[PDB]
Amino acid sequence: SDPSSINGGIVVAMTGKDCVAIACDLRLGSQSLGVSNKFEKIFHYGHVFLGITGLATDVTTLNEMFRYKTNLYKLKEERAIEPETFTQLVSSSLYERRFGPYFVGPVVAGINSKSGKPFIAGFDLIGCIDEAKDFIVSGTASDQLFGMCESLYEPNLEPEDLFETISQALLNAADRDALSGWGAVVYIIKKDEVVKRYLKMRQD
Amino acid sequence: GSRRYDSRTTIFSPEGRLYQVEYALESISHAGTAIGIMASDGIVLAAERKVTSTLLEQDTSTEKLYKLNDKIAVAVAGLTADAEILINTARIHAQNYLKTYNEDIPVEILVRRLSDIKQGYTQHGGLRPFGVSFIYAGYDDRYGYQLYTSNPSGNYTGWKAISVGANTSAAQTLLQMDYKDDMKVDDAIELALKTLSKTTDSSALTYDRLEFATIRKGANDGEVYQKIFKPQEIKDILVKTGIT
Amino acid sequence: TGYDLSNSVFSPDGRNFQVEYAVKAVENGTTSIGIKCNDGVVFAVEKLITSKLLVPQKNVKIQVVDRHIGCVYSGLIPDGRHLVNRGREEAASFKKLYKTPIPIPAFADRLGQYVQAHTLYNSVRPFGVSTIFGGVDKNGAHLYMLEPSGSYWGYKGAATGKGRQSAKAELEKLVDHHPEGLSAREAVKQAAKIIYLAHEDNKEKDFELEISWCSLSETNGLHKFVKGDLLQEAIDFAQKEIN
Amino acid sequence: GYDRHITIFSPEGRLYQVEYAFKATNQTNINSLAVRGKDCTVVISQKKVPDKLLDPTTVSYIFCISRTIGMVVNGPIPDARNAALRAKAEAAEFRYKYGYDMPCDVLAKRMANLSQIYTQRAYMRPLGVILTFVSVDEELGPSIYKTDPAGYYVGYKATATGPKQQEITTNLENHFKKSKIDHINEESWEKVVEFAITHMIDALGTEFSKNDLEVGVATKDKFFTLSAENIEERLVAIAEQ
Amino acid sequence: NNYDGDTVTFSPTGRLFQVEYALEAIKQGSVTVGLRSNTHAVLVALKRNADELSSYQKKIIKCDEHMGLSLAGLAPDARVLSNYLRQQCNYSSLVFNRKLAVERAGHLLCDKAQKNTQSYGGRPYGVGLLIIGYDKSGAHLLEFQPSGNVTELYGTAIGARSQGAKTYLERTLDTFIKIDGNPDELIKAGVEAISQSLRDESLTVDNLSIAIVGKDTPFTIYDGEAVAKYI
Amino acid sequence: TSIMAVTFKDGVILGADSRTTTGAYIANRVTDKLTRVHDKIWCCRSGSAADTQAIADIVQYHLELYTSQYGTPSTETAASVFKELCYENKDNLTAGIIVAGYDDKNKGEVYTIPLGGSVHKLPYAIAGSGSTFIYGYCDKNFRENMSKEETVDFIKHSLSQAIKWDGSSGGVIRMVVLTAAGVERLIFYPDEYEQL
Amino acid sequence: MTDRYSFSLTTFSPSGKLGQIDYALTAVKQGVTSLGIKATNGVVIATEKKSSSPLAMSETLSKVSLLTPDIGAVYSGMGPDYRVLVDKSRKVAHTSYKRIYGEYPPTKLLVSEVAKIMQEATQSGGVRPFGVSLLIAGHDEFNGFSLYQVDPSGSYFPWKATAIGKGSVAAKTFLEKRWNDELELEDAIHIALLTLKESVEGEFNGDTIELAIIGDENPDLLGYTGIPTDKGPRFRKLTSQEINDRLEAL
Amino acid sequence: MDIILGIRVQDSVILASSKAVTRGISVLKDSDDKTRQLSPHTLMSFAGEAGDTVQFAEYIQANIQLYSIREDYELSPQAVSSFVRQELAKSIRSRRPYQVNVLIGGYDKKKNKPELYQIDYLGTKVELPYGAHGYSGFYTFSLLDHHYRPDMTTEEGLDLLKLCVQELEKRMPMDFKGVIVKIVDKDGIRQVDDF
Amino acid sequence: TTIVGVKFNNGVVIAADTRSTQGPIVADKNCAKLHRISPKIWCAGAGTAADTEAVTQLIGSNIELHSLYTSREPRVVSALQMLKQHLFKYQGHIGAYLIVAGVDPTGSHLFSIHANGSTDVGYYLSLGSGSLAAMAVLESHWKQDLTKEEAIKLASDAIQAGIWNDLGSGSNVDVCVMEIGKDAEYLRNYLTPNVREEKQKSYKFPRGTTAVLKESIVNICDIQEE
Ligand SMILES: [Cl-]
Ligand SMILES: [Cl-]
Ligand SMILES: [Mg+2]
Ligand SMILES: [Mg+2]
Ligand SMILES: [Mg+2]
Ligand SMILES: [Mg+2]
Ligand SMILES: [Mg+2]
Repeated sequence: SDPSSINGGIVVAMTGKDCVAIACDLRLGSQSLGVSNKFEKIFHYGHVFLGITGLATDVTTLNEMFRYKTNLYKLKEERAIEPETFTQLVSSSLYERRFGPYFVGPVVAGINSKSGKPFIAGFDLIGCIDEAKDFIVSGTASDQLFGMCESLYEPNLEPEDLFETISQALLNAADRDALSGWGAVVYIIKKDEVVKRYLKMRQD
Repeated sequence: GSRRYDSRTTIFSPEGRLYQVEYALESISHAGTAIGIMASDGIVLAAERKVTSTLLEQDTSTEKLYKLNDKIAVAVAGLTADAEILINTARIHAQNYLKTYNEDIPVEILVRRLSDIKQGYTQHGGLRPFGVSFIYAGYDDRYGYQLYTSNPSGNYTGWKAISVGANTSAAQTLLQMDYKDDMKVDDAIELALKTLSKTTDSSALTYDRLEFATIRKGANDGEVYQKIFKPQEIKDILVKTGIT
Repeated sequence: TGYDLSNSVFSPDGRNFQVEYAVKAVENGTTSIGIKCNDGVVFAVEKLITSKLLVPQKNVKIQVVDRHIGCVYSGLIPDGRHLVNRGREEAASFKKLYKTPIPIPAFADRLGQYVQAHTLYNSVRPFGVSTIFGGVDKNGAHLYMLEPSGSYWGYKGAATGKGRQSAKAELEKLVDHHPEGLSAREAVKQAAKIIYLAHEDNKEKDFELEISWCSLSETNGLHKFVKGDLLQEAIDFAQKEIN
Repeated sequence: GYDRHITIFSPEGRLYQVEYAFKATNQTNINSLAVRGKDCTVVISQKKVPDKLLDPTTVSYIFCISRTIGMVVNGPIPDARNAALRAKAEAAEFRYKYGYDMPCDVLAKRMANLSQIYTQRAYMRPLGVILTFVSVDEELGPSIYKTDPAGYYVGYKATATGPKQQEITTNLENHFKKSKIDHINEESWEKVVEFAITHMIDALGTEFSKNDLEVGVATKDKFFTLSAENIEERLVAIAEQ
Repeated sequence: NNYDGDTVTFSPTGRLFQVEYALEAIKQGSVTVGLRSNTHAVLVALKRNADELSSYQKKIIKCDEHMGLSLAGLAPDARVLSNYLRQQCNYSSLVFNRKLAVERAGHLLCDKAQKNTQSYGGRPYGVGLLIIGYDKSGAHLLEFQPSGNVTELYGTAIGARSQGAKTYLERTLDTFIKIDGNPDELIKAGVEAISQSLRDESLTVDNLSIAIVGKDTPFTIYDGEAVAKYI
Repeated sequence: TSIMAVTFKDGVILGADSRTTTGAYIANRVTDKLTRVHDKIWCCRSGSAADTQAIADIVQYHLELYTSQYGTPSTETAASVFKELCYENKDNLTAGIIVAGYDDKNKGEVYTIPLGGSVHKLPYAIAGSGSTFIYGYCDKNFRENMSKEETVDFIKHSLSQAIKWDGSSGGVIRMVVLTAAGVERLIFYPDEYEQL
Repeated sequence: MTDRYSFSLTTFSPSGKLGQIDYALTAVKQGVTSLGIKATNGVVIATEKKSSSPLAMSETLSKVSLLTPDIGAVYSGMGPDYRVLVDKSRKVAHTSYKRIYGEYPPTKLLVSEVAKIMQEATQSGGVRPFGVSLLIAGHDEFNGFSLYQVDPSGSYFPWKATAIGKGSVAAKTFLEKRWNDELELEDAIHIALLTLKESVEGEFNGDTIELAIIGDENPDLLGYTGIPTDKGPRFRKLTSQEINDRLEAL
Repeated sequence: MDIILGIRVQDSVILASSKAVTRGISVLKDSDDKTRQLSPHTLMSFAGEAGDTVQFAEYIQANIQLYSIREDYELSPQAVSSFVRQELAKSIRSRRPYQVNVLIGGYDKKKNKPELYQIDYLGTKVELPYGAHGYSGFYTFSLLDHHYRPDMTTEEGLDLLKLCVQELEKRMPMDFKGVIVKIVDKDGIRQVDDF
Repeated sequence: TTIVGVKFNNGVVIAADTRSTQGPIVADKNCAKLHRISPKIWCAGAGTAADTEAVTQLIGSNIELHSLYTSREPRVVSALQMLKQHLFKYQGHIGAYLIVAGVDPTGSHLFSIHANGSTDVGYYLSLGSGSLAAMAVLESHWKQDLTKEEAIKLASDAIQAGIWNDLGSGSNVDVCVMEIGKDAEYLRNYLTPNVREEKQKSYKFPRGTTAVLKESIVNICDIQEE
């Protein structure tokens, strides 16, 4: 009945030293029934990464919408959109549906190509921006993720240390949520290389 | 009332011609020449900017060659402002198609859409037509490399090599003389620049009076790359082909 | 040239010829007048008897707006009726929102703006009428005259139509000979005389006199038609003066 | 030659309908003048009542737009009242939306923008009027802003409009060349009105009775017009020195 | 001349030529006569055929139980205007339980015709109407012109050669106004009136159309052998 | 809310408490409920604060535009504009407004516009939650053609009792006096009116 | 009523000319000279304040207008047409950009929006083209400093330096001789003042010349402190005194 | 309607759909074909609210046929499924949404691959080796999870499908009157007339 | 949320806490609740956080255009009038409760506005879940003719009362001071009385702790030449 917990799923993002990380589970369900273990919730438009939790039809719709908009942006601006600019675009786009909203919990992650500064941001379903220095969480196990991140996180982690921290944050949070899991992906993002890692986890 | 001042932009002549379309084509015949040449391994777009100045900021300037998406580009001949209206509409259509089908728009479908918009202005609304002719250079996985042209009437046709703008009669004869089916992009680059060099109304063809682009599968492996040439790159290809 | 073929076009003079041509239709119409008296206004109009078959006293020309305003006009009669219909809508909406009946100066501008609006576009024709109107409000009596251009002013006396020059001269005498003012009953008598005198420009056919009035003392500030004995008394007074 | 009938460009880049609207401006054969004091802005205009049947109290080309803003018009009265009604509506709406009184210069700009639209849109004709707006603005002080059929507007130290505007303008120019200040250095508005009338008499070469003039005065928080008897008191003071 | 291209243009003398041309269509139309007493009102209309195989174009239209008109000019325009009258008569009865006064019906027709004379794109109506009726103030006769001018009369005629009938009614005025409580004699006067407008042709059984409304008489139209009595 | 308007010999006086509550919390203890819609036409507001402010702002706009065209509006005209807004939008409004004004021709006038959007011209009017407790007192103590000082005392005593019994009323007693002489604001503090 | 002019008033003639656009350009030619010069660390735009009367206060007539904190505009041609374009340009910078991306548009895209508005007055029903040419100078993070010209047709071109209006032909020749890619902002201002003097007949001082620059961020003109990333507008209009100071070093 | 199943094997997609149409108290029909051919190599089965199912399916069919004629080209299964998803995603925020769940079985002639897409009435799309709608997955997925192989033949797919239908017939309370089974491969669409 | 506004001698000060919550969970520990409408008109928002941000930015945008149109610095009464008419039109559905403060050519101003569109004038105001705790402090220590230093002290003390006593409020105090004839000074994290203590343990993992199935490079670059 609650649109934000029909399909399930989680996204978490973290900042490190000259790097950011964004991660998600792979489950799509119809309440108790597991439907897909390959439903990735992280997308990218150039060097800007967007994770989206919530109602799966809206997750897909918004990805297509932001691909649409960032493509036109690039043609007109003659450059790739930056994380700070894209964050405002997500906020604007969500708030335009103020009284008929997309039931989603978006998360932006990326590095500004000019300043080199790591950036992350979170949103509620209606466009309010949470621009945290440390970490952003979203989904049906957001409480669990807040608990994991608050204890596991420390600032200025190197890319390969950040990977372990965010992976363990996701995995253990997902294992305490019925509607999250069935696989996981972690993106480690540096200024001009991005590595994608699929994690091994319990399949119940 | 208002009828008195109505030019009636959408009427036939006694001979069955559309006055405004014919006069818009006359306008386009004074625009800088644009040429498209299709090869087996890519497409070339070459175009002449109109009598420029030394104070014009060329490296940030665009009047001839425009990107519609990653796979399709256009060369413009006519009113630049009119062209940009249509270009933005075409860019949106491409993205609408991509959102709907999750596949890049086939070149002809885009061309037909823009051409239908042009057609509408000749049949209803009582507005003047767009004084623009396009050369469309594009690639899709159905027909591969494709060249099209459209004009103010909304009529479009496919080509191996084609010119629009000024001196198209002379340009088309020169292209018809030297074009061959097994031609390659590097050969087509030379033909395009040689044709412009002979048909130009200027004293000599230099880098600052040109816009140049290539669509190649010279993109690493199974994909297509668009290359809008920089002023220095146009200067180099002019030396390479032995025009300057 | 060609500046006179379309409404709202300025000629090289700065003139709107279509409005000036509308005035010609007004000048072609029958004579109508208005007299401002001590506590009200009197309206009178010449009605040409084209034939014996016209039913006497039936084709009423003067029109009431709300309950306190009278309107009379010369020129194209249908255009005048259209203007009065608009006036009645304006007066109704004013009273609906503000409760009080529309003041005469307020009403004057409503008609003025509407007539002026028909000189702004080539998709409409100017009004072929000059309208004399007025009545009593909280500030007293008011008499106005409104032209095809939308121009209007307040008047002591007003006249329009074919015999306007004759009428104006008669009105000017009354203004000079009565600086203290004219009574409502005197104004009715004088209005009858002036229409009879102005009928010399329309002497071919005979006519029917029609008079109305609004007066604070005589009609309680309401618009009423002059009927029966009072009308006959005015006709007699008028006939006596022309002989 | 339909480029002379509607507001489109002639081959010379001119708009003839706008030019002819400027000519309609002088159809009333009335001259107006506006000057600024220390605490006030005064506007005077000739009053001509050529018909004895007219009620002279209703013959006016000065309008009270808002409590603070006054407007004098040079041109035919139908177009004048059209502009007056609109200006009143705009000033009232402004106060409702933005919570403060519409400034004189802002109203002038707004009416100028509306006029500009008539010069670009074919279905609308220009109004054959020149609008002089006056007030004592709460930020800018005494203010004179004038609008014309071209959609042009600008602030003035002083201004004049009508058939004989040039004579009045040169007269005013010569005075401000002497004084070297942007206003009439006077405390009371009564004396600023006396200055305005005196310099119109000098420029036009004509004498005025109380019924030959029309006067508007703007002070802090109100604009008002003078009665014939208020003007008479002004004329008496002028004659007595 | 240069000022007759549309209804939105005054001539230099202040004339509206499109309205005058619409008036001309009435003059080409077949003659119809209207006249009344104090108890009854009568319409008499000469119907026009296309040829000997054709029917005779109907001229009289009923608007209500107490009101109706006759036409001269463009017949489709009469249908539009009579339909409008039917609606207005009907609105009055349904909303106010009140039969629409004949004078008020004239005012409504005037205003409807006027809007077509002051606006661009439209055209004036090309028909003249004679409206008869019996209401709370007795019998009435109206003459409608597409200029908007509506006039209350004792008697009148419109159409081709209507001047002959109009002069006759002007002579007979004092006689026919007194024909009270005698419908047949009032119709006779109308048939004699319309006879002053005939040339070459005479009133036959499918040529003549008569209508009557009165004190205790609903608006009824007589055609065919019902008018043989008056031939 | 306790509000009232009372006509007297020289014109009319409006009175009001200053308490605005959200449930049992006093969100504003120094509210100004006496509202100017024209120079000498004011109103007292009760009901939804959002609604009565919105209405009053629209009326002030209407009377400002009226004044520019037709000169000073009557108090009856102002009441009519209030009524038009309240009656036509009765389904979406919770507003009880008392309109008071001074003309030179009509002198002091009071109109009350209750929830439904009806209008009632009265010698004096009381409204708001606190008014219930002073119907008896006001009826017994009101006289026509009182002096300024008597009318101030009548309103002060009346609103004192309304404040005493109604929890939704309190703070200071504000008053606005409307006469030919002009507009005068008065304020009375708890230590004054509580000992009455 | 209703706007019954739903047809184009600008149409192609047999020779292929769009008459109304040509005539609009003729109106621009009659207009007072304005110019723009781009330096390495800024852009300057300048024009003459041709006062219609000495009683007029020409400081109340702004020929050089701020569009965004980092973009300014000047014109030649019809003043009223310019004024309404400035209003539309300021609004479109918000509605079609700032309310979407939370930042002001880059110069080229704002120019594009203004150009679109001018193009539409060339094709839409019942309107004439705008009788102005605009020079728009601006700065943005990724494109740096830029200068654009926009014509009545809606066509726009980027310039290193240029002039429009009355004496543009002579002024452009003057600019060609003086411009190089190593100019500092003060050098460009100096050249601007030299170029503008040739087309000015009468008085030549800070009160008769309007001049603005796009240069360094002005934290003193921001109006608030506390946000490190907000450093103030790059657009700055030079004062009458600032112009006169540079006219002594002329 | 009720049970719709899909399984993508080596070289084909197999769709099984129940035959029963029940209007409350009575089973009105026992031979209903809950499927529409969208193009020569694309089949769509459907289940949901009465009326809306067929209305939606035929609307999609009409649109894909129109595209095929205009371009003289058959859209890929992926492209068709994206078009269908957008229609349903549009529909879910309409005045009255289509209450229709679909399976799209297609053979991509360009890639020479079978493809199965599952889309519910919200516009939730997933590409799967095997899928279902309603309660069908609750009974059958444990069997499919166990036996499924990506290199299965069409015959092995039909045998695994039979085991799924048998388990449905055993444990489901409703009598769905068997299933119609259709195969989509490189040669097009055909119906297995004995099942 | 706790937000306050306090008038003083030559201007006005507004303050706010920095905690934003979904239900009982703290979403952001250092939230910025002081929003800029124009350079010298600032406001603080309570209620629906997206609405307080959106309505601020919309009116702020229109205020900027109005300022350019009129060649005048924006007024607080203009912001107030535009805000209330927008909020009233939406009948409380836009859940923005704001304290609006600023300086302009008219002087210094302090208003509150509720989501239904009702407005208030005052020398001291508080809004949000911690408004009762804040108003208790304001009612105990406010006086007429406060200095700048006294008003900043009072405002931040009122926010502290909310921080410590209201569960909906916490973390830091943000302040913005708007003085007549001066630049508005935004004091982000003016007080920081809630820094987390050092943890007992480091939870940095040994590298290779997490099990990985696959690795791959993600192409973020555009299609390459040659
Ligand atoms: Cl505007
Ligand atoms: Cl009550
Ligand atoms: Mg789990
Ligand atoms: Mg499980
Ligand atoms: Mg025009
Ligand atoms: Mg109490
Ligand atoms: Mg409400």
